[PDB]
Amino acid sequence: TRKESYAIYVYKVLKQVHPDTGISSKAMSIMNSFVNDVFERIAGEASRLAHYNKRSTITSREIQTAVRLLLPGELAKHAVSEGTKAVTKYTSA
Amino acid sequence: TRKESYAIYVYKVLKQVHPDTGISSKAMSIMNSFVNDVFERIAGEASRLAHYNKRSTITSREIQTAVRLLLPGELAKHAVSEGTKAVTKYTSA
Amino acid sequence: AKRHRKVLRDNIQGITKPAIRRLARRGGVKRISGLIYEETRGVLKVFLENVIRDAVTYTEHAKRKTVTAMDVVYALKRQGRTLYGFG
Amino acid sequence: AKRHRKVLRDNIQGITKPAIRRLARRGGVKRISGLIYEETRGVLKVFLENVIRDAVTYTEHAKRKTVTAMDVVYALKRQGRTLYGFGG
Amino acid sequence: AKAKTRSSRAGLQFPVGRVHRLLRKGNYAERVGAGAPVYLAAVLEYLTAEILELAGNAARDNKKTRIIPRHLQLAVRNDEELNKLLGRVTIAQGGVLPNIQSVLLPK
Amino acid sequence: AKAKTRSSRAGLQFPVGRVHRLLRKGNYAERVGAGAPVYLAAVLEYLTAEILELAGNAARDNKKTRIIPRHLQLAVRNDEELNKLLGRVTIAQGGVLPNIQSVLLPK
Amino acid sequence: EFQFRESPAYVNGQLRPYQIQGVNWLVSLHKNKIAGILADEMGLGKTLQTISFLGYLRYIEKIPGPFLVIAPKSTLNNWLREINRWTPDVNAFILQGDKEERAELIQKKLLGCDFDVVIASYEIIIREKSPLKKINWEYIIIDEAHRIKNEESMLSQVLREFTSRNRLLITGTPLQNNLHELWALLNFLLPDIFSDAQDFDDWFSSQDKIVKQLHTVLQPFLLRRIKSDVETSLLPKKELNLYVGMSSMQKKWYKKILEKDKTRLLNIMMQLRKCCNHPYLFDGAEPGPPYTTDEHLVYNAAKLQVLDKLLKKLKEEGSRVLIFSQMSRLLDILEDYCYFRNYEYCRIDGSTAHEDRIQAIDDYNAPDSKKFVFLLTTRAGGLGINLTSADVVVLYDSDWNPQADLQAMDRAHRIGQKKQVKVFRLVTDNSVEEKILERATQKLRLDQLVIQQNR
Amino acid sequence: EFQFRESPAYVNGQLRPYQIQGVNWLVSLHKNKIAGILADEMGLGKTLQTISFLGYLRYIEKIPGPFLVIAPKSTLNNWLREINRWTPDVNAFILQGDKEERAELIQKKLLGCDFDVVIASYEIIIREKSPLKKINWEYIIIDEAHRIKNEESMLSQVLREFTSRNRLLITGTPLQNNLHELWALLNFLLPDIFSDAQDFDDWFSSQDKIVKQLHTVLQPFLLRRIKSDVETSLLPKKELNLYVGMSSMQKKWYKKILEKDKTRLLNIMMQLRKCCNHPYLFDGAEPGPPYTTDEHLVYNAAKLQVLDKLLKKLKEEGSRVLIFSQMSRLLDILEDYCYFRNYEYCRIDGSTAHEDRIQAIDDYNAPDSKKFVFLLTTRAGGLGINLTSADVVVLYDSDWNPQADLQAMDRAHRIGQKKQVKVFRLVTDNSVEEKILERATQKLRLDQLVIQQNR
Amino acid sequence: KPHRYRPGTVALREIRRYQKSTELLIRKLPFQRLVREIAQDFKTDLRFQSSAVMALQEASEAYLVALFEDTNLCAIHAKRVTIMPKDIQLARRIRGER
Amino acid sequence: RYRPGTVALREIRRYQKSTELLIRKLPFQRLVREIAQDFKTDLRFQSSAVMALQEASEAYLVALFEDTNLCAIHAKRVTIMPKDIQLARRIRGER
DNA sequence: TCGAGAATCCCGGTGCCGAGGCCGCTCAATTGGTCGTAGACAGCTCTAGCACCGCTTAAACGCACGTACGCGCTGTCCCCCGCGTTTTAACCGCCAAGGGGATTACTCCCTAGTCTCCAGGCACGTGTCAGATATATACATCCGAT
DNA sequence: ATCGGATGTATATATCTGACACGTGCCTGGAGACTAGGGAGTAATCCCCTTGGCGGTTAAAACGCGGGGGACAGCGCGTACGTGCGTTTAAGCGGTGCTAGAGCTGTCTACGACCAATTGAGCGGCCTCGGCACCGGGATTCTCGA
Ligand SMILES: Nc1ncnc2c1ncn2[C@@H]1O[C@H](COP(=O)(O)OP(=O)(O)OP(=O)(O)O)[C@@H](O)[C@H]1O
Ligand SMILES: Nc1ncnc2c1ncn2[C@@H]1O[C@H](COP(=O)(O)OP(=O)(O)OP(=O)(O)O)[C@@H](O)[C@H]1O
Ligand SMILES: [Mg+2]
Ligand SMILES: [Mg+2]
Repeated sequence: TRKESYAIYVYKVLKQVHPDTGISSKAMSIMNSFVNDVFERIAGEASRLAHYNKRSTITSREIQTAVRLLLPGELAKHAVSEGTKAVTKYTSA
Repeated sequence: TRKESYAIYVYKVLKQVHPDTGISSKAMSIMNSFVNDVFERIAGEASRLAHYNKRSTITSREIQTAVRLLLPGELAKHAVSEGTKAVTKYTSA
Repeated sequence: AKRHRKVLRDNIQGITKPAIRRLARRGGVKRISGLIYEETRGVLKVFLENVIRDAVTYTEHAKRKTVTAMDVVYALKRQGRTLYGFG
Repeated sequence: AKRHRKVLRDNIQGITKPAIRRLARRGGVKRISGLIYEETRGVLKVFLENVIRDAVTYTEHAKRKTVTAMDVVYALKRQGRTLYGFGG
Repeated sequence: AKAKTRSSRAGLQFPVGRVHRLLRKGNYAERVGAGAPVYLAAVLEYLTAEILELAGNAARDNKKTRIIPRHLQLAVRNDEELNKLLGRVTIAQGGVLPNIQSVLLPK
Repeated sequence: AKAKTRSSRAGLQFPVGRVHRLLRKGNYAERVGAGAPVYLAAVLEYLTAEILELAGNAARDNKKTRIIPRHLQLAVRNDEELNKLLGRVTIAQGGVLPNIQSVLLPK
Repeated sequence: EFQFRESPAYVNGQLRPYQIQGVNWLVSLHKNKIAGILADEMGLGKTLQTISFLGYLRYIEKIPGPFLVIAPKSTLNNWLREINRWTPDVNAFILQGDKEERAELIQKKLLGCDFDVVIASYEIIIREKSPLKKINWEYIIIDEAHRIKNEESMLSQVLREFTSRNRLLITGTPLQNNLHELWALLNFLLPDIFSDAQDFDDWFSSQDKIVKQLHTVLQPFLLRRIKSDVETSLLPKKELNLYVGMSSMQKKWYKKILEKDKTRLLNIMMQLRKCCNHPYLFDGAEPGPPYTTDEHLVYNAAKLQVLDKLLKKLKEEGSRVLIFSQMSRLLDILEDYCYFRNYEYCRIDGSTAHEDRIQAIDDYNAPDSKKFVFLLTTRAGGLGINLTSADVVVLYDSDWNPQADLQAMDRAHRIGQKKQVKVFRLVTDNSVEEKILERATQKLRLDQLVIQQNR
Repeated sequence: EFQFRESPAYVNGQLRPYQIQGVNWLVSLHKNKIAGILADEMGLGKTLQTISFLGYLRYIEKIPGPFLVIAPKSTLNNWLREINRWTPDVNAFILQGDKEERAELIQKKLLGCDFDVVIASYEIIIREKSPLKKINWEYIIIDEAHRIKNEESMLSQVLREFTSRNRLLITGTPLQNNLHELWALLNFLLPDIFSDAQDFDDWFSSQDKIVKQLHTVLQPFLLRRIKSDVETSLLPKKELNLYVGMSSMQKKWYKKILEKDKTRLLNIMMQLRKCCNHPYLFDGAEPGPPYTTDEHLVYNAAKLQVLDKLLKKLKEEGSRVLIFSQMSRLLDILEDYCYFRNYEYCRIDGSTAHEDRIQAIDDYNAPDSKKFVFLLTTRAGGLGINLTSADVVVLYDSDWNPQADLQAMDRAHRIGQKKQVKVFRLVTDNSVEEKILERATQKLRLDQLVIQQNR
Repeated sequence: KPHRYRPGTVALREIRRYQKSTELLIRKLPFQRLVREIAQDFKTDLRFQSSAVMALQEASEAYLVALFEDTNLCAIHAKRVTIMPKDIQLARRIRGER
Repeated sequence: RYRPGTVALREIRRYQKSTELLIRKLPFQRLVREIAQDFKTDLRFQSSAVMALQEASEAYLVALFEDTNLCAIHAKRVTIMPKDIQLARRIRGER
């Protein structure tokens, strides 16, 4: 049966960052599991925030706050900048 | 408004265990916190068990498995004893 | 010039030497080297920085302006130190 | 009698002294007390007991009979030791 | 007919109906089987009973008749099962266990 | 009308539709806002880019043109911030960081 | 009944007729078994009528008994000296000092019942409550009654626990903020009679349908004598408001506060009040270090800059000055200013020890009174004390409650002044001080224009 | 074409006529540019025809060339000695030994092209593949062809990579389990010709519509000569099944396994087989410690208990015994038994080193043959070796594949036996051994009753 | 001559009496001022609940007490009785927080 | 002959540079199976499952030896001893 | 060594306050029908785990040696502890103002549910090139005679 | 302190080789259009709880001084361990047979959701009393100088 992974997307990002580098399959599995792990962390944190504030909806505000909580230091500010940029562009189109 | 808690239930359990002692307000706040904490732990673990196995239902056997996973050593056996006892009695009537 | 009495020269110094000695004694320590107090203050400051950062994040998300006991409790639980007795 | 040659007298002794030295060398250790190996074996055995207990619990909840890499991965994540590179 | 509480039917002292509602509004799963609340209620009741008897004994050893956070902390930290369970929990007003390392004691 | 992927509208490489589905099928909340998948996909994409860039550099230092778990481990444990992020995480076939305590080295 | 026509024989000195009327009022209340408020104005010998009534209860009805007199800390020596002057035949002492001394006094005298009159401050009462609760008090006398205007104040609660045959209240300013204060006081006086808050409130709901009822209900429970209709021998007070702007430093800091300019600013009110009073109260605005006190103080503070001119002028007129303030730190600033100006102050405050307070008052009321200006604070040293030597009262900064200013200005314009009293209240133009002045005026009109006009 | 009428002059010794026919068959295949399977029965000098054909290719068509002969490890010395006996004029050597010696041999001879015939085992081939792949081999000869019956076996894959002018296969048992094995072998022989698995399968889909087609397709690719229609001089084998029960220990352990009685039991089959063979193969069932070998071994094992009687009896008849088993440990048990019984065994197994194997075989085939019984295992020492000295073959336990038993029993009943061969297969009543016997019988009938009846 | 205890006895008495009790050990007002000053650096002009500050103090003292127990064990391991900065540093290093 | 210690540093370098597993597959597999028999008899395994267990175990032991070395250096030594292991475990909170 | 002596423990007495017990809402849990779909069940199939053996070969194990490292002892000194005095900063209560949190009502707009396409992601071959191995070579380095 | 010679280690090179990147066909899951409904944003209100400073009190903190005991350095003495060598034994890979078990498919069906009505259980409010916290006073115990 079909199993879904983040393989093709991680590969696209890699070819934008290092346009001439490859990644072996074991490392590809490592990156896939890293992506799933961090996704689950952020999603769970947003869920708990929305529950605390007695809301019933996960919005960009909750995702933003969860990113602030989880990612430390410079990663927090850079990631939030990236995400707000993306949502801005998405709404504009 | 109205805040619900486990105060009266913890009081009943205490009056069944030590029919003559008391519990101060801070201590019953602590018991309330403990109850909510362990409830949320078990419920979260049961939820992710059901998710792993691709069920969409939380049932007594996922509660049982989550209990065996959380509670250590001798606690788990007696806890499961008590829970199976209760569900058996419940379904008899 | 009586208006220029003094200032306690910092808030971190408000954690006095005797208070640290009392915390050490509760921990079970018998002799205390004289330099312990300074990095004890440093350690405490770092810990508080982390927790207060988290609690202020929670408060900002809820659009409030008062930090509350529940916000502090959430911050502690997130960092992995659950606290019983405040909600 | 060639029937009764020998047995490894345990499985836990299969973790040979040279292997423990190699793990210690990777950990950055230079000189090793001769008594270390028994405590190392005990520590390892306890660690394995915890993880395997959890993995078997997951397995038999799923009503299977085969312990799988994902059962082990969930057990470790439960323990607080996430493991990257084995699915999930 | 005449209403009987699920807590009554299972002979419990914790609220089966309330636990069921908390499960169902907690976003744990899309559906909730009928015996999940009963099992969870029984388990929480049992755990509370254990901590309570231990804390009551701890109080009684102090010639006292009301439980306080000090007693709760002593009860928890004096047995390995509950100490392991609540291994990362702070109990306000709990104090610490009386303990002095032996090498510090006078010769 | 011709179809445009949400990922394209946001100009991402990670898939917004898949993330949206995973959010809605993961029992995280009753409803899911429109910009949550976009915002989350952007964040995951950024983090992956960060790790990949570091690991590619680490590989190139070894005259290698394929990332391997060793390179990922080197990148992560040498970047202190990612190291803080992945403090409790084991990377298979990763190895360890070369580190010898100063006392051991010969005089 | 016993109408007590003339001046007491046993009481020394001659008391004026309205004092006899008040004593008669007290005796009537005592026989009728009701307690009332001697709410006479500031300055008249309320202490004197109280002492006279005690002399009654000792020499006519023959009940020396236990007597408890509660007062602000600063007036305890005043009460002691006065009771030793008018009827120097009663066992009276001040229950004050270190806790060791206090327990010693309790064991010797208080438990030995070797006393007739006990004078204590509020803090001692709330502190030494267990031993005092073991005495069946006959009269409990509370000076400065508006102190118990809140019924949850632990002073109020504790007073509601003593065994008292009867009560009696003194205050120059009975009505402070709203109606509820009166119910608070009366619930202490007659707990059984009133015992109702909402009933009291809605019986009036704050024309003639009420204010007349207001008078009628309290006619027997209160007695007031305005100084204009009773004394008249006293030159009347002359008040003045010296409107001022702000200096450069003041203006700068005032904006900096306005547009929120790493230091904590939560109650903007107090920050603005500090700014208007004197910017040096903010840390660092003073040039330095080194910190020198020569002259930069005066000119960059409109309040003090005007003050120097006015004070110097009055010095050539050769009068004497009282300075009231709301803040102890500003008091320190003023003290440093006089240190520069080579004046002889006699500062009093909330931190000043008891005997130091006594010594300071006696210094300023000395014959030839070596001291020129006397530094006060409206709360600590703004009650009861009798600085009749001076003649010019300067309110540096207004208060949120006007009666706190009335007491302060009346600490000099009282009986035996024999001068003209000039009160110079300082205000800052285009500042919150105007607003606090307005609110104080409304609170004060709510009082004078309604309740005590007939009295 | 060249029909090669009589016995080769260059080949020593006289070969029987059907051997000449086989040589002619090989020559025909060589000229026609097709490769086939010399699938002659067990026991006839298949090696001899192969050597003869090589002598052809060297002395008639004049191609010494590189020759590669792959064989089981135990038969390498046999091939070497035989090629040195029949045509002692060819450069032949065994590529065996330590890896150091192996690399040394490669560098000296293999890379020096100073060879004509190379004999190697399967493991060496799969190990030493890089240097051997650098030789354009003329003929690659595989003895015991059923070893490559699985096309994913890395031996199969590696053989599918050598540069070979032509191939040739030898096996006494060509058809092992099903049809697919034949396609596997032929895809090695003629990869281009067949190259099809499902087509081969469905061309027949396993009466007359198929089995006749089966014969027709492979008539030129195969050559068989049954011993009955060709030798006509060998005594026929006498087989026997000695049905036995179980002893007390055996019965006890058999149930204990049946109702699942802290040790791991996952393949119940092998556990039951161990039980039926000998319970002492289970740890601890033997009484002790101390562990003594006197007599408790024989009686509590029905297999061995019958064995002792039969072996002792045949000892008085004075014949010689071969013992085949599936398990090396049971072989150890038997060896200890003879140590008690003071017999002279010559055990061989999979762990036995090469020269030890040679020495053992030569000991047992010695004139006067000091040894009585010879211990074997069906896989390791159950192929090719020529133990004609003995006359009684005892199969201790049956195998899942009957041909593995056919080879074992034919290791003694081959040419130059000059005796009567009695094969005593031991079976256990009411045990799984009956089931494995049944399945082996079906697999064997699927073979004999269909394919090779005409041959 | 006046009565003096040995340099190690009063320490043991303090240990007993402070492990026996449960109250807070840092002065409430200085701790509150410190919390406010720290918190100002993330968002300016925050208000606090009294219970919030009390929760922070509970957690802070609990953390410090645990840290001092670990420090003491390290010092004993090094065959001393005096705890030192190197002991604190090692303890926090082992716990994976430095 | 090398002086005692030199080869220790050399092999430290080699093993910190490499990445492979250090315990043999069969010994570890037998140990895992034996331990598993005490929770549910007749279990099967996947090869990937046993490999996961070995990865996790070796990582854990390497970390423990790092902390043990830190403790031993703190006690002014170079030889690690069981008391160092026990101290590390207690501080980590595994006791 | 045994006689002061300071700290600690009971222990009875007092008060005090925080626990426990009682009285009206109100809202949320139980009952009774009605649906519809999640999963339990049966059947099939093919795959992957188990057990053994065969064969190779590298690592582990036992042994000998000598050295450098851990441990015990001594001495020094200095630094931290214990104790007394003064004052200052904490604590608790008062007293104002007012910011901000928490409820209520309205409505709108944003999300879900549905049906219809279609294109993007997955499983499956297939060529090929980055890298691991082996070989030889050069180089940094370490430990022992001048 | 300095050479000489082993010795390990790093590097360059040619060769497989097997793992990786790529190309193809399908299906299934995502995007579009549309409808309906309820969650959340907005505005108004009010009241309650925070903040700031002062007043009085008083206990703890800061300073200073005397002295002993705990850390640290130095030294000598076993002794345990690292380093080097020879054997074989156990591990590793593969080959075979096999069969249990795990995963896919199609069918009901029993169970859990959804909805409407009603009631009683739980929460907030309001009372008292007993359990505990001072508190003085004597007893006991332990410590430090003998
Ligand atoms: N009969 C009298 N003769 C002379 N002086 C008197 C007489 N009665 C009162 N005084 C004056 O009253 C002053 C004492 O203050 P007084 O007793 O008036 O305070 P009070 O207004 O009664 O009460 P409070 O303490 O509330 O101000 C003294 O200076 C004294 O000169
Ligand atoms: N021409 C011959 N003359 C005498 N003996 C022969 C001749 N050909 C074969 N043999 C006999 O064949 C025996 C060798 O075994 P043989 O070569 O028959 O095994 P195989 O059946 O050819 O192959 P496998 O090794 O598969 O059994 C020898 O004992 C030898 O006596
Ligand atoms: Mg007066
Ligand atoms: Mg042969």
